[PDB]
Amino acid sequence: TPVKAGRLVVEMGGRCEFEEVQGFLDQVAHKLPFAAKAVSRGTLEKMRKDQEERERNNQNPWTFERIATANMLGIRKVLSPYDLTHKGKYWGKFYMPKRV
Amino acid sequence: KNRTGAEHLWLTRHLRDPFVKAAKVESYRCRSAFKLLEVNERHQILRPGLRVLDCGAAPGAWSQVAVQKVNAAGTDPSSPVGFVLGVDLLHIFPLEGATFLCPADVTDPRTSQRILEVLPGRRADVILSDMAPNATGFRDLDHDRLISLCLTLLSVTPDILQPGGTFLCKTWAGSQSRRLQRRLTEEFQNVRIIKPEASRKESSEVYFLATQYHG
RNA sequence: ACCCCUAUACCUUCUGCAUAAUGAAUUAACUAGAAAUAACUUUGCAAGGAGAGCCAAAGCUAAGACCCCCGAAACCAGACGAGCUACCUAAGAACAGCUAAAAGAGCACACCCGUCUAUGUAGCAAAAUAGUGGGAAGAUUUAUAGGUAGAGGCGACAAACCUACCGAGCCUGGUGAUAGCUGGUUGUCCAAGAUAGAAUCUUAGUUCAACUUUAAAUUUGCCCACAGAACCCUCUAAAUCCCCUUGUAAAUUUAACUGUUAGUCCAAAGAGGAACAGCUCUUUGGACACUAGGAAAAAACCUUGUAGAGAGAGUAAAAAAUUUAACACCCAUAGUAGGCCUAAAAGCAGCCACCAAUUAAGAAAGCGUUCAAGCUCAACACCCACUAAAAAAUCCCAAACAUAUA
RNA sequence: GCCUGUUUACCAAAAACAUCACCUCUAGCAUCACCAGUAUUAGAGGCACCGCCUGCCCAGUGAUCACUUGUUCCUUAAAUAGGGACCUGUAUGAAUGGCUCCACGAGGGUUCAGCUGUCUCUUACUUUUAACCAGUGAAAUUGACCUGCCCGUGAAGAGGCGGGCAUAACACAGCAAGACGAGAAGACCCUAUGGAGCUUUAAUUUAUUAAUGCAAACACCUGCAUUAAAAAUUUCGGUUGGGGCGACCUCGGAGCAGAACCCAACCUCCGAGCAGUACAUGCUAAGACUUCACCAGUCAAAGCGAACACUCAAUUGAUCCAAUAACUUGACCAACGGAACAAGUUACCCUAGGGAUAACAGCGCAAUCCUAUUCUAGAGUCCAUAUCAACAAUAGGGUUUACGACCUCGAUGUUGGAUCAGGACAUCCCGAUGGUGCAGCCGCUAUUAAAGGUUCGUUUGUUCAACGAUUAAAGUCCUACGUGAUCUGAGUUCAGACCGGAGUAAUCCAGGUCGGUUUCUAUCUACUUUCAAAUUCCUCCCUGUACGAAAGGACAAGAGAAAUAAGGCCUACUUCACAAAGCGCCUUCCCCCGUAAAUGAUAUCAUCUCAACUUAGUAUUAUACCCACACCCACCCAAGAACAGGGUU
Ligand SMILES: [Mg+2]
Ligand SMILES: [Mg+2]
Ligand SMILES: [Mg+2]
Ligand SMILES: [Mg+2]
Ligand SMILES: [Mg+2]
Ligand SMILES: [Mg+2]
Ligand SMILES: [Mg+2]
Ligand SMILES: [Mg+2]
Ligand SMILES: [Mg+2]
Ligand SMILES: [Mg+2]
Ligand SMILES: [Mg+2]
Ligand SMILES: [Mg+2]
Ligand SMILES: [Mg+2]
Ligand SMILES: [Mg+2]
Ligand SMILES: [Mg+2]
Ligand SMILES: [Mg+2]
Ligand SMILES: [Mg+2]
Ligand SMILES: [Mg+2]
Ligand SMILES: [Mg+2]
Ligand SMILES: [Mg+2]
Ligand SMILES: [Mg+2]
Ligand SMILES: [Mg+2]
Ligand SMILES: [Mg+2]
Ligand SMILES: [Mg+2]
Ligand SMILES: [Mg+2]
Ligand SMILES: [Mg+2]
Ligand SMILES: [Mg+2]
Ligand SMILES: [Mg+2]
Ligand SMILES: [Mg+2]
Ligand SMILES: [Mg+2]
Ligand SMILES: [Mg+2]
Ligand SMILES: [Mg+2]
Ligand SMILES: [Mg+2]
Ligand SMILES: [Mg+2]
Ligand SMILES: [Mg+2]
Ligand SMILES: [Mg+2]
Ligand SMILES: [Mg+2]
Ligand SMILES: [Mg+2]
Ligand SMILES: [Mg+2]
Ligand SMILES: [Mg+2]
Ligand SMILES: [Mg+2]
Ligand SMILES: [Mg+2]
Ligand SMILES: [Mg+2]
Ligand SMILES: [Mg+2]
Ligand SMILES: [Mg+2]
Ligand SMILES: [Mg+2]
Ligand SMILES: [Mg+2]
Ligand SMILES: [Mg+2]
Ligand SMILES: [Mg+2]
Ligand SMILES: [Mg+2]
Ligand SMILES: [Mg+2]
Ligand SMILES: [Mg+2]
Ligand SMILES: [Mg+2]
Ligand SMILES: [Mg+2]
Repeated sequence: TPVKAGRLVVEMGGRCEFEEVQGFLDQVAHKLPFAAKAVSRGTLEKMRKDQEERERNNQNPWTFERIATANMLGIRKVLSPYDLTHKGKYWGKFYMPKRV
Repeated sequence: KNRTGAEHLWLTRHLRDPFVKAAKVESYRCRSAFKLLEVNERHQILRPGLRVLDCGAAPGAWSQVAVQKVNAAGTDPSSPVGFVLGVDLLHIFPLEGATFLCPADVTDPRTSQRILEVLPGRRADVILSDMAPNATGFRDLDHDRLISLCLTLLSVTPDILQPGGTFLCKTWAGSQSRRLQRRLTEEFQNVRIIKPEASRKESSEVYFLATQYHG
């Protein structure tokens, strides 16, 4: 079965906190082929907010998105058409969370 | 790895051997079975309904040939049902239409008594011997040991073998072989020395076949 | 002179690449593009031209200007070969000694042959030498003369031998055989110049198209803006076609030829039984087979193209970063061994409830006992601080350096 | 294989051929073979002495003979089924198969005893060669060379390219690691509308020969036709590892270019080679499309004539030629742009080429395997972590991959051995440590360590396997099988031959077995006494101690004996003899670094410290050897190829 980045592989609920389940969930995440981590509702939201904040906060005048869309150095020559949508965050199957 | 010259020579010979290929094709346990086949093609030693004693039976390919020939398995309804008995100190894998008595040595009188008890009519029509002492690296010593084993088989023969019976035994060639032949000539009307094509040309192994036992 | 700095011999071949492979000791001499129709250029004459024939709805006459070299195994015809060898014919010759009832007998010379080893390998020798061997009165060996001849002879068949190279001799001729294959193809200078395919006894080739070159005629060519180009499958993007203006200068047609094409690598999208890498293949684009600079050397990555001289100048791409694991001190009575199942589970074999005393302890979160007994943790005081991997084979591989103003 | 004999002159002497004897087939005969012969003969063949076994499709029962049956006629429309005649002068069967056996063999295999330098393990001497002096004086080869090493790059692979390093220049003698070292000749795969030999049930023929018939002629000859034998000419399409069994080659549709057209080879699937309705499915003609060429193919306004240019995705075939008065018609030419008509086999092969050649041809990670780590389920009496480990993940190193979801078996300077080894550590032994389910001896596991070492024999069965005896251990790998211009088995692998299987055959096997030719005189690079440091086992002491209930049984320190290795030597012994040798004798020296602990901060305790620090700790080892230079007449030498060196009082 194929899995893309951002996909929730398994879900869990009930009368428990995140810390309780996190242990064994992280264990499973490590044993998965792709990069994975245990997330709560709160943690996922925090992650997304932090990414949004980093995008807004960035001091670098030059972003991948801006250059790619405008074809600023004739860069589309070395870029995929998919890179326009991916905005440089995704490279093959791998995903970079640290890229704005 | 670290194979020696002799090791590599043997291994190449074994891999290039057609008989091992034939054995794996024809579901024969060991190649030496083919030797018996060839003998049976020449002299017709095995017939349906005959009683077979096999000594040093393991891994049991000789027993396989025996049961096929003497119709011990009872595959052919027309052919009379025969009996095959195999004795070796090493454990033998179970075969249909054959019984294996292990662990036993033929030389031991107690084991001999057990064989006789299992055998119908307390006698055996044909005896086959394929056992050999572990090669010590000296032709003379191995020859003497195998001759001694064959002599003990011959000494225990009268109790088990019917008159006019057949006896096949494997021997390494040497000085004492002549003496053994003479002893066979003393007890059996017909004595033949057979080197099957299945037997390695480099090997000194040979088969004494003795027919029409008397006394 | 050398020391310094810069510099990967030449030719030819393979779809593309050279550094791979081919060819060259060197010198001199010799050694390789032959012709037409049709077109073009320059004359003559001109509805006619031409020194009978032939052509002609501006043509005709004349001239100029385009088409290589070496190489098979073969096939056929006519000769020449049996002084070697295969077999035969005629008339000859040779065979010591020893044992043998006496011989296609044995040992063993001469003689004939050539088993095995060594030597020799441009040798003594295009098959030998030394030793060791097989035979040695015979289906024996050998001299002389004769015979059988290539679509053939001859053969105790080894496809043997037929003048050192016989699955079909040799010589001459046909013959400058043929070769879609290999190799070669000789003054100087300039210019334009590269990868859609189709058919094929076809993929080592050729023909047509595409591209390329030249000359000529004429008008548009390229770049493009609104508008415009499908539903179904339930989904699908970068894009494409068409295209005024504009910025540009090229394009089409006509006449005449050749030559090139399984191109390679890089970026991207994909296809090959629902194979993320690799292989094979399609498409779009770039570079390479064209210069230079850079990335360590470097076809295909980056920078850069139109040619010369200069002991001037401004620039382009262009130098990898990174060093990582401490952790609490103190203290713990008791309703009861909470009830059921269990030999007994008593806080921790399992199920239900999860209250309750002190000031403050979960009917107990983790160990430990057959069960108990015990060591922690949460609990009260005390006020303390607590913030993640590596290896291989000749010998590591520039030297080095954290601190003067982009 | 009966034997003697013969065979590939020049890689095969054999199990191949021939051979006595036996067997099969053919022939009733003269003046050039057979043959001046005649069936006990002659020719063409098979098999291989002899000797012993192996022999009925002759018509069946019943008592030589009757009777249906077999074969032929007639009746019967013709048949069914009836009427007649014969089978009663004789027949043997296998170029069939097996079985021992005497003699023989440069045949292949095994073996007894001896024997010998084949070997353990090599040595000494002589001759040749050699080297030097004198004379004479070639060959292969050669782009030019002012011709180094390490690492890297160039899919491997560098003397020459990059980064390091090295480096006065010249002989002579050795060496064979490199110069994909040199010369031919190979072997493998592929290609050519290139050859040739052989075979046939390939195609085309019967000119030739023989026979027959019909003409002519009155048996022969000639012409025509038919039948055979013998040949002759020519070919053997394409895709699919390669081979067998298969499949495929043309047209239409989908995956399939997400949106003009075109374009996905190979593959995975589907389908087509028609049919039905008209009978104006008549004639003619603007403009267009087009399977990327051409050839083909497609749409169609208007008009004439009629009436009030069909459905379907493909549903198909050029030229020539043949039939036809014309109109038309003719290929499963399916290899579908189609030669008018042609197959196999070559290990006897040839030529022209291409490819491997030879260490790459598949180089930045999918599938699978191994190793280490992570994960903490589960084994281990309880107990993840003494030891082992499921599903997985990560890192490193191997192998495989584009379609017949068919059985294969591949590869083949491929791989053994000798000689000499260079290197790696992922350690088999020897050293030092930590843990233990470590009482001790043995072990299990991990860290550190590449200085040194790592045996001799033999295969009855075993799919990369054993067996015997040892050992301290008998390591795992890389080096173009490491190494064939140092040597040598086997395999690829063949020219001869046989067996099993295939094939009508020639011949083949992806099966087995026997026999079987690669030469080299070293031009260049590199190298040719680095040296001066050795390891290990066993025995004894401790000690029979510690330890342990016993059984059993250490470590340090020391002593003695050996084996090997390195370096020498000749007094004896032995090979021998002014000497060289081993089988003899002599000598042989330092450590290794992983951890175990003090004091002590960050973090006032503690804490071995990528804190400052202190010990085991040893650090740079060191010392040994060598070291003066006439004449360079000559002679001698324990010195030596030459040269050089030592002695000549
Ligand atoms: Mg053997
Ligand atoms: Mg040359
Ligand atoms: Mg003659
Ligand atoms: Mg002659
Ligand atoms: Mg004569
Ligand atoms: Mg004589
Ligand atoms: Mg004789
Ligand atoms: Mg003789
Ligand atoms: Mg002859
Ligand atoms: Mg032959
Ligand atoms: Mg032959
Ligand atoms: Mg000749
Ligand atoms: Mg030519
Ligand atoms: Mg130009
Ligand atoms: Mg064709
Ligand atoms: Mg072709
Ligand atoms: Mg061609
Ligand atoms: Mg326009
Ligand atoms: Mg390609
Ligand atoms: Mg507490
Ligand atoms: Mg013979
Ligand atoms: Mg003879
Ligand atoms: Mg002979
Ligand atoms: Mg001969
Ligand atoms: Mg020969
Ligand atoms: Mg020979
Ligand atoms: Mg024969
Ligand atoms: Mg012989
Ligand atoms: Mg010399
Ligand atoms: Mg000289
Ligand atoms: Mg010369
Ligand atoms: Mg190199
Ligand atoms: Mg260099
Ligand atoms: Mg030299
Ligand atoms: Mg070179
Ligand atoms: Mg041809
Ligand atoms: Mg021809
Ligand atoms: Mg067209
Ligand atoms: Mg096409
Ligand atoms: Mg109309
Ligand atoms: Mg065709
Ligand atoms: Mg075609
Ligand atoms: Mg077509
Ligand atoms: Mg052959
Ligand atoms: Mg090549
Ligand atoms: Mg080549
Ligand atoms: Mg457990
Ligand atoms: Mg390979
Ligand atoms: Mg070594
Ligand atoms: Mg290690
Ligand atoms: Mg190797
Ligand atoms: Mg070599
Ligand atoms: Mg021989
Ligand atoms: Mg001197």
